[PDB]
Amino acid sequence: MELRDRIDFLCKTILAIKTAGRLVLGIDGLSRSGKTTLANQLSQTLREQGISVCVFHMDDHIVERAKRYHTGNEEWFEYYYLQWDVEWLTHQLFRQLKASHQLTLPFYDHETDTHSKRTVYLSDSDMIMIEGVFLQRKEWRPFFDFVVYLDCPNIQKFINRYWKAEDYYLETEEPIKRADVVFD
Ligand SMILES: [Ca+2]
Repeated sequence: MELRDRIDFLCKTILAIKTAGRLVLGIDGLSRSGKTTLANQLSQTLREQGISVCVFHMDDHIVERAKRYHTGNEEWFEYYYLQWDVEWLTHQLFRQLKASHQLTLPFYDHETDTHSKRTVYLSDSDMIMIEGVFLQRKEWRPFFDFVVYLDCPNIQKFINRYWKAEDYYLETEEPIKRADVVFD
């Protein structure tokens, strides 16, 4: 259609990047921007081009409700700073992307609000693709070779948690300016 052509163009762009070992790609975008769908379709297209791709979804690696809700802090702060154990992920995931053979991480089950340890093999992957919100925070940035920012255009609660956190991210980290490519 049209989105199909854009995804193909992104794939072409990615296949043109100079590689030196595993290529770490990031798909950064706000909540409900289609990042997850883009990541899956893109990885699929790459595999058909002969590229072995390992995919990570950051929403799988958040903390339990008790640690990101009713903490007493404003919701934007809970969402941006507490929802992810940034330091643990830096140590156990991001720093390991380039050379680790495999990773065993706690995967969050949103329905049961529990975690289970599952293993992901990196082994001979040609590329590692990570999609999620706030991917370009200072702690994780150094570990991405290429980042695409997906730019997309009760209410009070949504504003409190999502809108304010997003505004904080945009103003403090300038993800749109930092991105290697902006998928509009
Ligand atoms: Ca393999």
